This record gives sequence, structure tokens and C-alpha cells, in this order.
Amino acid sequence: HMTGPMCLIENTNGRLMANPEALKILSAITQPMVVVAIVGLYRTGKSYLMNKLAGKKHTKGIWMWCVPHPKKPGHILVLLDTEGLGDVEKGDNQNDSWIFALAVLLSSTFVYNSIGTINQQAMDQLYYVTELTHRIRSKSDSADFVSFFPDFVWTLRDFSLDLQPLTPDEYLTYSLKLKKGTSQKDETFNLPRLCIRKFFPKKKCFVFDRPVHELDPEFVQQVADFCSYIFSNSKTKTLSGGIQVNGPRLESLVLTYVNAISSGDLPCMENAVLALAQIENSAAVQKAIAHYEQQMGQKVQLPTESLQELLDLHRDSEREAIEVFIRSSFKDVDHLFQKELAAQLEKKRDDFCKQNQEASSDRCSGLLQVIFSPLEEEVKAGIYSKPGGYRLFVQKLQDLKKKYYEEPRKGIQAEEILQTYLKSKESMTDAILQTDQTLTEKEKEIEVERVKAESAQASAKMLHEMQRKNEQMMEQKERSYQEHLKQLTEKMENDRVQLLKEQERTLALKLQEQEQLLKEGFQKESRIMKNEIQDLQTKM
Repeated sequence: HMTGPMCLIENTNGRLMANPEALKILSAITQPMVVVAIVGLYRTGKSYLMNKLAGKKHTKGIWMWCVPHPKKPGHILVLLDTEGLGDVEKGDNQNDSWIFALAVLLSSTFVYNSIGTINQQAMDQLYYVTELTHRIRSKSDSADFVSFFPDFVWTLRDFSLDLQPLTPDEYLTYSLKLKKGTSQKDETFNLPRLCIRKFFPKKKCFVFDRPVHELDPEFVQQVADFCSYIFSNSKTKTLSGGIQVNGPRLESLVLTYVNAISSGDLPCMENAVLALAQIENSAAVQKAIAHYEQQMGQKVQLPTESLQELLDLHRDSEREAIEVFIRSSFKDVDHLFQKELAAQLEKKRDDFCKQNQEASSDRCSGLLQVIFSPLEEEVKAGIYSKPGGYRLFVQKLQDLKKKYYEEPRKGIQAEEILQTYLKSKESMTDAILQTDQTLTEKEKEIEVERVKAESAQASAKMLHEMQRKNEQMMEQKERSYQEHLKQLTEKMENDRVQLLKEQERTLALKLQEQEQLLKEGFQKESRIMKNEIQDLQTKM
């Protein structure tokens, strides 16, 4: 696997470049990923935390380190590390805010590292958080941030304070309290705190003692308690609709967000999802058609006994093909991909019906030759050109028709093939009749009429069967149309339920924060969040 971290998004002299070698690696990782970003200056020694998380034991931008997840089988742990952030203020530091924002968009958990305590200097260095509303777009809207942002973790290295009397989380909570008053310096003080409190769904704080002065036990145990928390609490990275992010999906997100920035636009979460949808829905149609071809290829043997047998085989294969498509697609705006699939499946049906007709014709035409050729040679030899020859011919003929009808699985063309054959021999048959000197004129007159009636009956049947087939085709067409709608409607219902669950989650989180601000007496901010809550509830 990966021997060590690799640069994923390079940041050099003002341009952001997705490393093709890193993407290639991502494109091959099919398993779902838990993505943890480790952010901060080099001096923070966050590099140690990264090695511990990777289970282990310069070019700027975002480095990645993919390893199997230690506690989640079938999942990959993706560590994202910021290199050079705030470390080149006298050099090429023009992309620092973009790097911070990208770490937020790509992760499940966002670990921010700093040294000492949370003081004025600590907050100023975290100014990037106040630029998120200007560097990230939710809809194709910072109020939606909490619905997709990673959980926030603040690690304090070499914690100098001595804190229950005061736990780390309580320390962080107090550190995030706002200042009353409307002075400029106050708004400056409150901005980053408001951003942290309103943008991230969960917050967690960890403090660490100095490593040395082996390493001091307390430190080793704090790092262990940290890694354990991440291994057990960090969630699989997901996008709207509960889409779980794996390698190809992460690759897509990186390209979309980086291309957006390099194009002078803002990285947009909804756009990233729509881009992924174009790729995966196209693939879903292919997978569905492939499944259809496979099933029909193993279950269909032309000619079929009847048309209904063919239509029923197509009906089952089509139902399964649609299930495959529905399961593998998402955000099929205007249902364009499904409409394409429907068109392709209808063409498949028509082709199979044409082939079925051709196969039946071949089979019957062959049996016709095998069964009736002898009689044809007897007639030519003049075996029936004798007294009473007509009645021996008619009986022989009837016996052969019976044999023909007894042949198995002749297909839908059985009747048409035989009648067309008999029609062509009608003249030859009449000759034998009119030539048989043992029959009275009246008897011949009767025979001619019988054959005439028998023929009209036949044409009658074929006409009916032709109308019947047209009805069966129009029927199956309606069934297919209704089957596509049935499965789509079910999927949309499941999507509706999933979205509601997501919105209820967001609502509960916003209510908790909103009420806190209220109790803390921050009327203005509380009302602002009340407005955010109202917009959400209307949409719900």
C-alpha cells in the first residue's frame, strides 16, 4: 500500500495542482473512506499525531496518507495533512485560505492543532475560519455549512494550564463564548467564535503535555486517548443523500474543487455532487444494459413457443435491469439517464421480437420441406393421377398437416408459414380433384367449396392472431412504462425520507445553538439563527 504520505494538492508559487499520481491511487481505492484532516503550523508537531493515526512505528499543500482503517474493516482511513500553512508568510502564501477551505470540504473530521492555550494569538492564527463564507458555496448560504461540515477537533500541544473542575471540552466551550458590546474589536473577537460554533456539527478538545522532560507516560496516554477517539468516532465521509465517499468519488471532489478555484470560481458542494452524478449515472445505464443482455442471453432460445413467452422473459430482465440502474444512480436530474435506459431497453425488445419472427420462419420453412417434400415428389411422379387419386391425396395431406402441427416449438410463424404453403399448392390440388374420374360433378363442386371455406377460416384465424399480437405489444409497452415509474417513485420516496432525516439533524443542531445564544442573552445572533431555522423549516 502507501509507504508514506504523498502530495495530493500541491501549492507552489500561487497555483493549486492536483497530483495525478495521487489521484491514480485514489481511483483504485474502492472502499469507503473515513477522512481526517490534520491542520496547523509545522511547529505544532501535528506530524507526530499523523504518524500515530497512520499506525506508523518541502512541497506545500495537502498531503494524503491512505491506510486500512484499524477498527473499521472494509474501510480506508485517509489522513490529509496541511504542509506549509502559515509557514511561508514571506514567500508564496497566496493559497493558504484555499488550503484550509479544501481541508474542510474533503474531510469527515477536522483536527486543528496549536500550541499552549486558546488566547488572542491562537484565534488570530485561526483567521481562516472567518473566510469560509467567502470561499465555500453550498448551493448551485453559510447557513447550510453545518449539514455537511466535518466534526471539529482542537488539539492543544504543550498545554500550560492545569484544568469536573474543568475538562478540555469545557475549556473549549468557555473559550468560544462571545463578548457583549458592538465595538469593532469585539466583533473581531466574536467572528471566529461564531464561525466555529455555527459551522461545525460537533466540537471536541484534547490537551497534551510535553513529550519529554522514552517519552513521559502522560503524553503517550493522551496521544493514545486521541487516536482511540478518532478510530472510534470519526465517520465515513458522506455527501448529500448519504452517498459514501470512496477513492474515485474523492478523486472527483478534488478535481472539481481544484478546477473551480483554478477557474476563478468558488468550490461548490452541490456542483461536486452533480458532477459525480454525471459519471456514475452514465455508468449505471451501462451496468443495467449489461445485466439485461446477460439475462436475455441465458434465458432466451429463439424461436420461443409464443410471443407471450418472449415478452415475459423481456419483462423480468427489464425489471432487473431497472433495479440495477436505480441502485447505482443518484441525482438523475430531469430523469435523462433513465429515459435513455428506457429507450435502449425498448429497442432491445423490438430487436428480439424481429429475431424471434425470423427464427420461427426458418424453423417452420425447414420442417415444411422435410415433411412435405416426399408428397411433392409423389405428385410429380403422377402417383395421384389415377381413379380415386384425390381422396388418397387429401388423406395424405391431412396426415402431414397433423405431423407439422405436432412438431415442437415452431414459434409464432407456424400458421402463416403453413397456410402460405398450402395456398401455393391449391391449384395443384384442384387439378388432382378435377382429374379424378371417380367423383361426380356435384361432389367436386362440394369439395371445391369446402376447401374454399377451410381457407377463409384460416385467413380468419391469422387475422385475429395478428390483432392479438398487436394488443400484447401495446400491453407490454404500457407495463414497461409503468415499471420505470414504479421503481423511480420508490427511489424518490427513499430519497425524500433520507433528506428529511438530514434536515431534522440540522434543525436539532441549530436549535441547540440558537437557544444557547438566547440564554446567553445574545438576542441579535439568536434571532439570526432563528431566521436560519425558519428558512430550513419552510423547505422541510
